[PDB]
Formats: sequence, structure tokens, C-alpha cells
Amino acid sequence: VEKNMKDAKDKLESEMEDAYHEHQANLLRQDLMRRQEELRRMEELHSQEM
Amino acid sequence: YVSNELLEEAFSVFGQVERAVVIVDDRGRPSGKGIVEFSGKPAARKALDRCSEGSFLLTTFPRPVTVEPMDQLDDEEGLPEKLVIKNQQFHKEREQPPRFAQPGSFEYEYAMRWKALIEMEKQQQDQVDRNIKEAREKLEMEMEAARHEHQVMLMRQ
Repeated sequence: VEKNMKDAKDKLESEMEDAYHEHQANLLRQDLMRRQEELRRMEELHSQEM
Repeated sequence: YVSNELLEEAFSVFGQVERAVVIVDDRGRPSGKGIVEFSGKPAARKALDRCSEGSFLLTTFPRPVTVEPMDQLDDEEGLPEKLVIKNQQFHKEREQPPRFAQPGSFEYEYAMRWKALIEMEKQQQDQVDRNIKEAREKLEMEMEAARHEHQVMLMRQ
């Protein structure tokens, strides 16, 4: 049990940077998609006005 | 929609404003003009050149105000007789006293010519005013279109 775990802790230490990068990328993607949604909405409104 | 304090504070950036009153007619609606007087000539010149080269805007309505030097029309002194030159052409222009033009005479015909020229001048001025008014009305109808297009381009950028 102790060895299996010593290994589990060592593995979970390795993903320090990878999970952080994934989380930052995901939050950036969510912000990008919401901004693109705003883009399409206001663009079609402007097209209708034109 | 303007106020005296609006012009007092807006032009307070260039310098101290002694008076800033919107030119208003009898009914109370704004006449579209206004008078602003500074304290120092260099401050007035700086404000004039900054407004000419820049776009000085007052309110949310994105229409800047045109700024030019103030001509001073005086009605106190008028013109006294002794300050006239009283030279030879004054006697030439004072051969006969003011009167009505006799119909069928040379004076009446030349006055007809002058009146026609003056009426044509008034018609041309009215045509220019109409052209300016229609251009401004057309420019005003597109508030939302231009603003929305600029929003589109800025935010896509």
C-alpha cells in the first residue's frame, strides 16, 4: 500500500503544470466563445438595421 | 439641449470663462448659436486653434461645435455726422434728398434691377440653407447605423 501510494503522490505531483495550463486554456476558450456569441448577435442586429 | 453652465465648464479647460451664455431668442428655444468670452487673448487663440484642428464635443450627441472668432457689432456710437469723411463723393451722393422712386423713370427701373438682384440673393441663401438642413437631416438619420458598424469593427478587431 505504501509503495503504490508513494507512486500515486509522485504521479500527481507531475501534473502540476499540465492541469494548470489546461484550466487556463479552458477559461480562455469559454471567454472567447461568449465574446463570439456577442459578436454574432450584435452583428446580425446591425445587419438588420442596415 | 444646452445650458450656460455647460458652456462655462466645457470651455473652462482652455482657460477661465468670464461669460458663456447660449444665444436664445424670445420664445426660449436655443438659436443654434452661442457667445463665449475668455479673459486673455492667448487663451482664446489656443482654444480657437485647438477646436479648429480638433473636435471639441459637448454632450453624448457626437456633433462637435464650430468655433470661429467673434465679430463685434456695435450699436452704441452708431455713426455721427462729423466722423464721416465729408469729401467730394459725399456731395455727389447728396445731390437730392431721400424720397420714393417715380414709376416709369430711370430710378424706378434701376431700383427694379436692384430689387431683383436682392431677391435672387435671398433665394440663393435660402437654397444653401435648405441644402445644409437636408444634409444635416440625412446625417442624423444614420446615428445607429454608423455607431453599430463601428462597434462591430472595433470588437471584431
